Amino acid sequence: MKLVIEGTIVLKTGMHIGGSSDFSAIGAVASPVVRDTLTRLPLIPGSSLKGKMRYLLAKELNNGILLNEPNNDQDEILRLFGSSEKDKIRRARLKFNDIKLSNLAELETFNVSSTEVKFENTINRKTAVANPRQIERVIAGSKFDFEIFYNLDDIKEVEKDFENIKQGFDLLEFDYLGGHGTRGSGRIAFENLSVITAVGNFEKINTLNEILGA
Amino acid sequence: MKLVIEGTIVLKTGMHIGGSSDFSAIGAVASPVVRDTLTRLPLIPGSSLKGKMRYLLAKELNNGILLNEPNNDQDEILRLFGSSEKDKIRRARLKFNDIKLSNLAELETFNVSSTEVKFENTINRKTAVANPRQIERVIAGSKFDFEIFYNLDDIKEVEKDFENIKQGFDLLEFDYLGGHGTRGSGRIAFENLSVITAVGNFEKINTLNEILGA
Amino acid sequence: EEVEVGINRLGVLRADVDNLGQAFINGIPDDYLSISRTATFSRAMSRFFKNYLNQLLAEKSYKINVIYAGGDDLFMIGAWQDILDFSIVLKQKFADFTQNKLSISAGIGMFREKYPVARMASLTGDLEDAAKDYTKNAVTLFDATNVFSWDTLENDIFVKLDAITKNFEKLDETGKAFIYRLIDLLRGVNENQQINIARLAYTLSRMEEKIGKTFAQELYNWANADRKTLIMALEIYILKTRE
Amino acid sequence: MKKTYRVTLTALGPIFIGGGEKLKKYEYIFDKQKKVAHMIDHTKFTKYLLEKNLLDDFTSRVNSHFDLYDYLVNKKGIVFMPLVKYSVPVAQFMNDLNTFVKDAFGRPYIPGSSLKGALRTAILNDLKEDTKENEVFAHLQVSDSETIDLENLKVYQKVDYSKTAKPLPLYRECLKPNTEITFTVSFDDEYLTLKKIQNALHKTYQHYYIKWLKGGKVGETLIKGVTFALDQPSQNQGEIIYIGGGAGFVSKTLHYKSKNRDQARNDSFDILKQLFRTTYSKMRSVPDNVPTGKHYLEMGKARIKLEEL
Amino acid sequence: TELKIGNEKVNSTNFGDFAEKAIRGINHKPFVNSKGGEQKITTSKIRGILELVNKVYNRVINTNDVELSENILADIAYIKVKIAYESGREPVVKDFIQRTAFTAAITDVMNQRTRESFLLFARYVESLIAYFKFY
Amino acid sequence: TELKIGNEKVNSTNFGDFAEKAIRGINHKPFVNSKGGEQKITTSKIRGILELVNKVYNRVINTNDVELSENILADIAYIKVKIAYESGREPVVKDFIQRTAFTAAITDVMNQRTRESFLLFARYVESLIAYFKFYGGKD
RNA sequence: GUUGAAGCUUGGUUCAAAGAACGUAUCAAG
RNA sequence: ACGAGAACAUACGUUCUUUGAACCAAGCUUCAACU
Repeated sequence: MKLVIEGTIVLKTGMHIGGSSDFSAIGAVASPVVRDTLTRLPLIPGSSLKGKMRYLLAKELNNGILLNEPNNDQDEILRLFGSSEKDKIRRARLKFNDIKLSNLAELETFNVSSTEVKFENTINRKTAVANPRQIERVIAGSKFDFEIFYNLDDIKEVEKDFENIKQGFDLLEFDYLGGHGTRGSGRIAFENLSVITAVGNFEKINTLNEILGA
Repeated sequence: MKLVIEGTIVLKTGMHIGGSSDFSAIGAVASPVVRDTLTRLPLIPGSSLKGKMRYLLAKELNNGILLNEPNNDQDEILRLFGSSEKDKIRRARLKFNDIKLSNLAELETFNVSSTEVKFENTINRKTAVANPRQIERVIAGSKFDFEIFYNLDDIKEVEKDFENIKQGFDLLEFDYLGGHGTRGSGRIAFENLSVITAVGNFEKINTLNEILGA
Repeated sequence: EEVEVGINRLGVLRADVDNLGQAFINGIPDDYLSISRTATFSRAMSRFFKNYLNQLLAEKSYKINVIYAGGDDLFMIGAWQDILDFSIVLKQKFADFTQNKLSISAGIGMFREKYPVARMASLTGDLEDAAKDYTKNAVTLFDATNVFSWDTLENDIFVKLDAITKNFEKLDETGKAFIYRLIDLLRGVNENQQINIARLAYTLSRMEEKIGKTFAQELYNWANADRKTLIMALEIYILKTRE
Repeated sequence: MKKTYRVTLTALGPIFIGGGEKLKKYEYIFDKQKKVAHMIDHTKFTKYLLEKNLLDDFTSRVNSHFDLYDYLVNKKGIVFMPLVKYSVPVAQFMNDLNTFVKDAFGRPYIPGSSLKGALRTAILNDLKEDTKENEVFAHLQVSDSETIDLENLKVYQKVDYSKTAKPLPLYRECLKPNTEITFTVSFDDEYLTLKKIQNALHKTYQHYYIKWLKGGKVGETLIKGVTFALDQPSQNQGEIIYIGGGAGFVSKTLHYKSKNRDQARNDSFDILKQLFRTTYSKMRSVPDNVPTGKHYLEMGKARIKLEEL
Repeated sequence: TELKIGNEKVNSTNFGDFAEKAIRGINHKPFVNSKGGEQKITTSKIRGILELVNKVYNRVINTNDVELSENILADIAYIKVKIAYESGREPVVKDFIQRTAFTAAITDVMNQRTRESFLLFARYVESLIAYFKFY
Repeated sequence: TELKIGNEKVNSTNFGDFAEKAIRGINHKPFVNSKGGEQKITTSKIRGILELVNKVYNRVINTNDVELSENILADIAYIKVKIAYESGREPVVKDFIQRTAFTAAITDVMNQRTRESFLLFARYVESLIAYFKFYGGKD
């Protein structure tokens, strides 16, 4: 069948991400947040989520280090995320989506915006000559509803595939997501993770759901 | 006797599709979306949609795997999309059409252009060094009004053909449509599907229009 | 199917000898004439063609089938990788047979393997007829837009194919998307010029750490100087590096 | 191996982190002389103003600049104060306040980049070739703070003690001392440890004491603020930190390494000399006092609590 | 796209050129001091003017509505009272506010009550910063 | 398609060689700073100018009409004032603009107000990027 | 003794190098 | 009573696969015109 992974991503701080494609004032924030181009909601691209959980999984699935190539790494990690090696192209079983913001309803109950501006500078360590810049980032407490499709084609490896997509989510829990993460931005968390068959009903849907919501 | 499958496709993420791969500016966006050269509307070909419909149905009308040539796969797919064997040749009962953007004015009420450029990069594992790519994709929420010709010849298999094309559509609902899909683009959902005769009213269009408009 | 190296394409060849009609309008003059001498020329040319070409295609084991033979009729069909480099040694053998007096107009085209041979022969006879009037010594390569003289072919392309083959096979991460992009910007400079030469300079700069600090300079100066003889050079490199 | 730490800052002296918002006399501040400062709304205040015809105090700022703080409000007949977001107390000995960095909910926090830049000051303390391409600080995965309550905010004014404690007219709202705010830092042990950051913090405070506060105390200095304690030798290994609240020129630039009367000479003349001024040994200090004598707390100073997990 | 400020129109084509000729007028008859002498506006005052605009601009830019928020018009009035305070403080910012029709533009932004009018005002003000820093 | 900028008229036949000559005049006669030494314009600011042009060049491509809309000319005037502002802060980029005339070129774009003129300007600016990276410029 | 005294500003870096992707097989050849 | 009459260059086919807009940057430096 096909498995649809559904949860939500709350933000604990920050999440500056991306870069537009739009003019900036003298003024004000250059490098703003990457937004929806239609409804002007912030989004984390599924590419950015894919890149960080792929990097964190491929890092952890070796020992905690990696210096290889994206098409030259583990069989499970290519089984999830795909490859383009000239002999074996493993078709990517996972399929992300762009994740636009969800709780604009309750963030307007506080009469706060969707995003803040971060005044943050550089001090020259020789001369103490400052240099300011403004960074736009998303208000902490924002909830993003994300949806991941998983191609149910095998039976022997799905429990293996859902033990390390859960472990990938748990590794990215303890890390940032996009932008100035080592300076304290982009810390996320995951909750209400649920797996649901798209059409029909896979029989081993229960053991996937408790390996997911653990 | 010769029908028109009229509906629409909405875009919920992304969708970069098509594209002359010659050379951009230094400049600017690499791999643009192909547009109609006359009206400057970005469009999906019939070829992209037909290939994606035929790929997914041949995963489901197997069931599961597909390690096959496009010709020697099935009977209910060759009946629809055509084959080109030497003697077991079947004329394609479908005819795909080029599908140009229709709700440009509704985007103009939101005062945005019909496409955006998405800044993406790539982090080398050796050096933590970026590699920025600018990819032009259409915006989400653009509607692609479409019409697919179904040239009816046999009556005993119309119902089977339309119900498997319905499951082809709702199977494509859970997958991307062209381009950087696994990086979170191209997710589509089909609406207001209907079938309408060429001249007059044929017969049993209500059973087809209820199995299609499910 | 024996040539599992390059593009699976079949080449044919059409040719004739330059200035042959004037050679028989006034064969030998009065003052240095015996009767018997001018016949030896024509029998040497004819026996050269039949016996020498049969022996030449025998000694280097060419995948070439032969139809005609003569100074007005020559039609051979074969693998393109075997009749393209047979044309240069054909030029050399007829050059030093004539002692550099009578030369060759030739026409070579590239065809699908399943193709009507009458259509091939007509199209390549017309291809040579494009190279025939250009008479002068010349060969055209697969189209009327690519007509080169023999020295231009040999010298210019077969060192600007030898340099490309020598350099790009040393590199594991340039061949051949860079060559395709370089071809795409090179074949389109014919209509708009400073745009493509500037993008060419920029992209030769940005590969100068991979293709070579020397090699990008020859690519730039060759694209400035003789770029029709490099677009064909990269084209036949692409064709012989297929699969 | 990505060792994670619950770094807590106990406020050993008031701390400003700023955020880039300045407030003048009329700007929002209800500094009633009950030792209190109330900052008010931006939208609701102005909305109430033009709903009661804002042109009155638009032009009565023109009538009453400079001094108009609450005398406008308390004698225009509307003394109403739900407009305050929150109130802080004040330390004098009236105006020009700049506020603390807040979240969107108006609840302050120490941003992670501030602590990271403070640590970067207190790590690469060697000769300044450690720079933008330093590979050590690609691994310090510091986080933004726990969002501290509004109750620890109280506004302190800028005062400098060069020869006497001279009160500057700048005010800034700061964390009251002995407020503890936690963080979450992580780093790879292949590049830096607990011991490296521990000893580097200790000897930065050692240099900042023994070359500027020792020389600033053997120059003309009393115990007059009785309380401005020297306080290294009990916590000299206790590795005190200075984060950026007007803590001084020396707390930012690194060049008190190696020696004193070359580097103090070149900065305390020349780097001041490109600004405006001409003065000798030494560079001159930045305290902040509080009340019944004063206490003279050194500004922008905290102590690290490196605890694991 | 109009900004009929006090006497004429500057649209979204020559806002930079209007700032250019306004500043060009300033630095050819610079303000004679009230104590006698010449001075220029310093960079910090004019930068504070720009930041004072751009605090509002950051809130305005990401809301697609052509109607400005009722909260935003209040902040435009706060721009007016802030430049009133600084303008009443010093004479150099007083005639810098006078000459470039700053108050006239900000009143016309109250009058139009459209996002694009504010955006073109911010365009104008950052062009004032641009051509002031160019000289 | 003419754009007489400061000394010559640059059609779509003689601009890339003009940009080549202008940069070749720069990196053999460089800017002497007001401090004592030699200053070359950094890659980051000239690229910043480049995508400053490009973020409206991406909108001019998908148009069919020659007279550009008021949105496009608004972004062009904004590019001109940003060129002035970044030019004002550091003098190195200031006489980079004054030496290879963007400002005369961009105001000729503001005069002709046609699609093909802005395309010619865009090809001129990117060719300045190209021959800046090529001759002298570190890669 | 009293009173805001204001000045310095993303400097400063780095960049699609991506890698595969033009290509089959149907009438001819035998 | 046209080297002519017929006779669709047609059928098959995903511009697609792999790629974090990243990295380094304490809203901060100075004390002062001011009996």
